[PDB]
Amino acid sequence: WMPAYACQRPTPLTHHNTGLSEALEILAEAAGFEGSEGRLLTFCRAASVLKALPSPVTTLSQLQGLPHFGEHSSRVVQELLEHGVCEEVERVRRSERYQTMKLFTQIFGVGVKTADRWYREGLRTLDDLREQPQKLTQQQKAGLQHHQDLSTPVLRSDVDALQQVVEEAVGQALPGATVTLTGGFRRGKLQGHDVDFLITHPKEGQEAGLLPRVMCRLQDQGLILYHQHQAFERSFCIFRLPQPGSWKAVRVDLVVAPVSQFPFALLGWTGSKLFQRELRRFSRKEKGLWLNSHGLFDPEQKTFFQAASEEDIFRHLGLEYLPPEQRNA
DNA sequence: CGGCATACG
DNA sequence: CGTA
DNA sequence: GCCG
Ligand SMILES: Cc1cn([C@H]2C[C@H](O)[C@@H](COP(=O)(O)OP(=O)(O)OP(=O)(O)O)O2)c(=O)[nH]c1=O
Ligand SMILES: [Ca+2]
Ligand SMILES: [Ca+2]
Ligand code: NA
Repeated sequence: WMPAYACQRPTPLTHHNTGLSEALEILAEAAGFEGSEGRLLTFCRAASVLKALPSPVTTLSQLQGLPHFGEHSSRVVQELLEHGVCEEVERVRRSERYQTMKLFTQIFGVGVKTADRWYREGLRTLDDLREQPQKLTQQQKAGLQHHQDLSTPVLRSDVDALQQVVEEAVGQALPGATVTLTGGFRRGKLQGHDVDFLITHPKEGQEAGLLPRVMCRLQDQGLILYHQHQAFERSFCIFRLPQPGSWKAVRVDLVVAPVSQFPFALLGWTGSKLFQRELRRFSRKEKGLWLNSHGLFDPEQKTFFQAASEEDIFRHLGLEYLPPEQRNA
């Protein structure tokens, strides 16, 4: 009925169990703030199972036989179904630890480990961080200065203008190179935390050295508020996006892949994050193959699969094809 | 109980 | 350590 | 936290 890996089932962007999945994802996020990747994964997988169901869960017995629902996740759903709230979830939501770890980890340049250290040092607010700026990396200073803009969602309707400026820079850097929108927007999201572009060229090898040339040109056009190099193949930058009478900062990721690897990079960067983790787990644990954003490796034959398309990759792995809009695990 | 995705900057 |  |  319900397979155990998220890559084995369609997961649409919008579904019939939103409130239940959001509660489980709070517990997932809190598990992550405490360093328990295992508990985070189970809560995320349980949430994702609900996203794949064809109708709302209305009674506890509808969880019977679903994967990733044991005593804990089932108790969470039960309380939500009976009372409209789950005490554990609310306790997490209002905890000082959760709220502060959430605030700090949302800063670009701050991960769970840094946030945790700052929390143990007694820091609680962004103004706390701004008072001692000498303790911040350059990346964190930019994340902190731009935090307000970066906390507002990027709209799908912003994306086309941004893709056009990136295409112009890419075209000058390397005529014939292409720009593909990936990430959540390619899965159909109408808003997202950042924009993801995948760049390649139809002649294998021509893309080598491309990304510094692209970044230089965008920086010369005045469009880059931050990037790490202001050789590489991924750039995590903050872009100047036009707005009425002004502009806002937005996060934009650029990645370059050779065309031979483009299907693997397209698959990886289109996500969702849980979908890719589950796909790589399935590949390795069920098929004996090692998957990443560069390729698919058979460690017995010591050979890489060639792929001309995402469809090829699903077929290699023995999985029914899922379009990007059904990869919202 | 072991395992939990897999990279690059 | 950060990032995807 | 859950699966196998
Ligand atoms: C963060 C992250 C992303 N990815 C891949 C899959 C993600 O869909 C893709 C883009 O990363 P994100 O931009 O972080 O996620 P997103 O585009 O799906 O969500 P949003 O709309 O909020 O911006 O990169 C991983 O494979 N592993 C990770 O840890
Ligand atoms: Ca994104
Ligand atoms: Ca991104
Ligand atoms: Na962060």
